[PDB]
Amino acid sequence: SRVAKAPVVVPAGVDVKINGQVITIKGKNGELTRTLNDAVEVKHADNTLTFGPRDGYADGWAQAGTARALLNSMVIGVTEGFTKKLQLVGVGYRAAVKGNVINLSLGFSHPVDHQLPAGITAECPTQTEIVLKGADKQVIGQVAADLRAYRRPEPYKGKGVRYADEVVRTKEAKK
Amino acid sequence: MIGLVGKKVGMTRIFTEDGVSIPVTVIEVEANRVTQVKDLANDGYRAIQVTTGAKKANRVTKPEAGHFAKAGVEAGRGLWEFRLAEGEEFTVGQSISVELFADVKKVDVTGTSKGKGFAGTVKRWNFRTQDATHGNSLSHRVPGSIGQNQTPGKVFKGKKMAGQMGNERVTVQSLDVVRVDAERNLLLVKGAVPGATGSDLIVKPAVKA
Amino acid sequence: MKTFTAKPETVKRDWYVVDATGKTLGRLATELARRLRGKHKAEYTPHVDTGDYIIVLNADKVAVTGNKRTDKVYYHHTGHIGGIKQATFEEMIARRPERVIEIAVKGMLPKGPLGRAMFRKLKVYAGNEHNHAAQQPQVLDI
Amino acid sequence: MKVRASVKKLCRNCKIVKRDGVIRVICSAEPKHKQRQG
RNA sequence: UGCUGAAAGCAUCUAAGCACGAAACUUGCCCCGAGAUGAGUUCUCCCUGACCCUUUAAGGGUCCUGAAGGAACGUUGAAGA
RNA sequence: CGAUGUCGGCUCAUCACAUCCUGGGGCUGAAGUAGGUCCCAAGGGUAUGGCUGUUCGCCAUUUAAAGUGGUACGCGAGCUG
RNA sequence: GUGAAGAGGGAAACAACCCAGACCGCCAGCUAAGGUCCCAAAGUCAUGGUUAAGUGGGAAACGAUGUGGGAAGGCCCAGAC
Ligand SMILES: [Mg+2]
Ligand SMILES: [Mg+2]
Ligand SMILES: [Mg+2]
Ligand SMILES: [Mg+2]
Ligand SMILES: [Mg+2]
Ligand SMILES: [Mg+2]
Ligand SMILES: [Mg+2]
Ligand SMILES: [Mg+2]
Ligand SMILES: [Mg+2]
Ligand SMILES: [Mg+2]
Ligand SMILES: [Mg+2]
Ligand SMILES: [Mg+2]
Ligand SMILES: [Mg+2]
Ligand SMILES: [Mg+2]
Ligand SMILES: [Mg+2]
Ligand SMILES: [Mg+2]
Ligand SMILES: [Mg+2]
Ligand SMILES: [Mg+2]
Ligand SMILES: [Mg+2]
Ligand SMILES: [Mg+2]
Ligand SMILES: [Mg+2]
Ligand SMILES: [Mg+2]
Ligand SMILES: [Mg+2]
Ligand SMILES: [Mg+2]
Ligand SMILES: [Mg+2]
Ligand SMILES: [Mg+2]
Ligand SMILES: [Mg+2]
Ligand SMILES: [Mg+2]
Ligand SMILES: [Mg+2]
Ligand SMILES: [Mg+2]
Ligand SMILES: [Mg+2]
Ligand SMILES: [Zn+2]
Repeated sequence: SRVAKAPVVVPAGVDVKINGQVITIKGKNGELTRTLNDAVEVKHADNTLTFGPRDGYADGWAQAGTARALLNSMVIGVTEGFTKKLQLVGVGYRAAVKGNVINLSLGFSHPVDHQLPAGITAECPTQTEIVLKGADKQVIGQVAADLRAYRRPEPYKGKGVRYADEVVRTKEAKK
Repeated sequence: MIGLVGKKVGMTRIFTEDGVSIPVTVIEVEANRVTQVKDLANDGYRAIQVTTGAKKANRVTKPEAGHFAKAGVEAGRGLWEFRLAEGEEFTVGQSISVELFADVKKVDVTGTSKGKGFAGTVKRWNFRTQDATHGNSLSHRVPGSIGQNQTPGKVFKGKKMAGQMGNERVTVQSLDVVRVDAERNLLLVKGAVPGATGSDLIVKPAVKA
Repeated sequence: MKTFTAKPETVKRDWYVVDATGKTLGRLATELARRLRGKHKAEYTPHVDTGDYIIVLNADKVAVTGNKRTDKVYYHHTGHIGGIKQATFEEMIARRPERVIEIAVKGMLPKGPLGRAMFRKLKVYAGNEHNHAAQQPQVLDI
Repeated sequence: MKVRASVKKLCRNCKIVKRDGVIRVICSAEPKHKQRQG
């Protein structure tokens, strides 16, 4: 609807291949491919992609607006990339990087190693900080949720893996 | 991995240096000789068919002796068949010795148990006897009740009753192999395997590790 | 005169190949049970099998509407007292996909020795191929 | 998770959402407010 | 429990799409199991004679032949009413 | 009512889930340990004795737990009386 | 009013419900209730809508931005939400 009516302008250095409902968007950070819903009509007006409800479908503007915000994020992913920051709160909590295997040390009796996916590159500036970059927004958010899932932050001291931007609402242990 | 066909020789004990007596079951394993290699193109699965022992020439039948004669191997007392894993193959007239188990540590031994005959539910299903006194009329080892009243006019399937006990295929798992004596064709496993003395055994490497 | 009846010796039967890709299960199956029964023939006789042999292929690509792919349940009972079993549509498709067509047609056929003889003519295949080229089967579009 | 037949907004931060055929109350402020109609 | 994400310019685990998730479920382990009449598969072995018939057909009969194998009998069994 | 043997115990059980244990979670007036509460879950498991005809109950000592019910208040052509 | 003392068809089966009152025979026709994808006779009829719950094909107080239709209202290109 109001999101779908606003067309998405493709910049320079962003290659667009239309194939039915499948759209491949290349760029200087990688290529991304997504098959759209059949209810969505997509067309490239030489500087913008437009997104309209294909007729005979109920969620017309809903699927068009989802395909809009998706290809907007695919464009920004292939020309800038996304960067999700995580921080570690707690004594003895740390992280180390071996290529694409983050070696977490989260106060367990066993080492935590997490294999990174394909288009995701990580880096620890500090032991208590993880900065991960990549193209796909769903993937960087999934990997950050998975790394948070090892030590979801305790509400009594904020201890555990948190997002670098989220707020952690604490709680006092009364008696 | 494949197994080998042996025979239960009996039980004995291995005194260690440390003063431990290990109760072992001696399994002689003669040269298992292959008679047929089965594959996916003809048979739908990958396996070998082996034979062991000897047999009387007047008693081995012309179909069976032609089946051994095609492989070009001496007639044995039976034919068993072992499924093959991948990357594992054997030729037809190949002999397989007990050195196959030279570096295994646990085996599973499959045998035919002893025949207890027609057994009651006390022996077979470990039912409790009823009272031997206090009034019991002819009902000391009977199974008692077998159902319920009219709701399922019927006894359920698999109700534990008397019948044939034993004389059937059982497999004991994770037996520690003690000694592999290739020179006199033996295999000493810890503990008691099924079967009577002199019966055929199937020793396979342990799948549960 | 007397009303004509078909005779099992003089009756002729034909062979048909049906592709089951994308077709609705029950709307396919009632036409299969119609042509196995023989209700498309003027020589129909209730007590005589006058239907045609039907080969159904691509049985794993049959379609159902709604959420029935994850919500249609095939119960059965093993005879033993706890022995109620249960499989969904997509589980039956993964395990043995021929049973879905077989069950729908067996439910749409008559019950008895003749209905079992009508079911013996249904020959389903998950794939797109069959060994019955020797019977020169014609195609049928349903 | 309170599980009730009657689910209601309890504060300004409650949001009624229907996830998979189930009416659910979620609250960003108070975790006590999260509800599930059953 | 989430990720991305609109419908509903925000928000939202869901509507499209994706991920995790229990002694339950299907497997994996053990046993029976092709009367699975939908009666399956593989391997091997055995038999390669003459003639009459009328109602001529998946027909009936004569003589010669008697295979592979089995069964029976006997000695029996840690198999067994 | 020209007969459907009616308590309790014993022996065999079997199903439900409104789950006692074990399993997975949410909230906590949840620091941890230990708990409270609700949701999912029926795979397996789920005391011995004293008294009493007892079921029950009380008591003693255990146990991960000593589940709640249906089954002609399961089961006398199975026993007891 | 029916059954009793009344058959037939339908309601899966179903004395008392719905249609309808069996003199006999017919390998004739029209209809009732109820029905017309297959079991199982007859529309996969036509036109226009609704539902996404297998609702249909079991149930309440109550709860909810499910969705369709209608009538009105108050903010608003002096710029609303
Ligand atoms: Mg014996
Ligand atoms: Mg006793
Ligand atoms: Mg007496
Ligand atoms: Mg006695
Ligand atoms: Mg009955
Ligand atoms: Mg009938
Ligand atoms: Mg989202
Ligand atoms: Mg959004
Ligand atoms: Mg998973
Ligand atoms: Mg366990
Ligand atoms: Mg009486
Ligand atoms: Mg009587
Ligand atoms: Mg809890
Ligand atoms: Mg429950
Ligand atoms: Mg239980
Ligand atoms: Mg299981
Ligand atoms: Mg007691
Ligand atoms: Mg005493
Ligand atoms: Mg019961
Ligand atoms: Mg009662
Ligand atoms: Mg009773
Ligand atoms: Mg009785
Ligand atoms: Mg009694
Ligand atoms: Mg009786
Ligand atoms: Mg009547
Ligand atoms: Mg009737
Ligand atoms: Mg009537
Ligand atoms: Mg009825
Ligand atoms: Mg008419
Ligand atoms: Mg009418
Ligand atoms: Mg019809
Ligand atoms: Zn709230």
